[PDB]
Amino acid sequence: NLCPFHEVFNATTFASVYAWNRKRISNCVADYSVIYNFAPFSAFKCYGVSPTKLNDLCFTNVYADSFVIRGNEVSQIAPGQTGNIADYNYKLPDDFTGCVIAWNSNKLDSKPSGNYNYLYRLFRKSKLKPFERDISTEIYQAGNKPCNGVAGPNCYSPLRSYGFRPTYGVGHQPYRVVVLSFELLHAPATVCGSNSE
Amino acid sequence: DKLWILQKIYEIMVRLDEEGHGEASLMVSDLIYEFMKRD
Ligand code: NA
Repeated sequence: NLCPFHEVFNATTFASVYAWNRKRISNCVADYSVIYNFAPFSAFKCYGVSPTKLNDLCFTNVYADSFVIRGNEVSQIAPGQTGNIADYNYKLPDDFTGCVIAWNSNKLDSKPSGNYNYLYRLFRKSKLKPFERDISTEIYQAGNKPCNGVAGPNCYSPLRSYGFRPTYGVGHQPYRVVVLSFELLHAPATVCGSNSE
Repeated sequence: DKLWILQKIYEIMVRLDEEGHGEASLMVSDLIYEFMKRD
């Protein structure tokens, strides 16, 4: 009945960005304020619509993608961006019309000897397409010699852990990110802003 | 050429991490991305 945003934003742990999570939201009413005030946000940019305007609108589906990246990487979660995250982990299309929301999660995700559970992809043969999710573990081949599934010279594992610690500078602290996408098919719009109809 | 220096960078990123220099490791991570994206 009421859209379960709390459970997206307030989940105990989040996904790694390379293995980003997607939650489908359907058949419910949405006050998009329970969100606007969930936490103090470091980012809240909508592209097509705006929050207040959202409380009037109905969609077929909303998708909430969520993950953890570094503070300095948050700016990659925007249309037309390039970089390690946009290229190889999570890519927005240029014609994106939803919202990108980020906040500091240093208290939740940092650990004294470092949190090695959150990962990112460092090595890829090419850029992701919008909304692609690559969860492969192929050893990457850097040189002219084939790796034959063996880690070594010019043959590297593709993923790294972030190793978040509370004492890092804020740019290297973990941020939780929620990307809302608003889908309008030719179909009954089952996800409605709280001041519609 | 390109590859020897890539290997060394990778190794220092790894070595930085195991000696408690996580943040520095992360910054070398960024250099790898930059260097491999390139020419
Ligand atoms: Na940034």
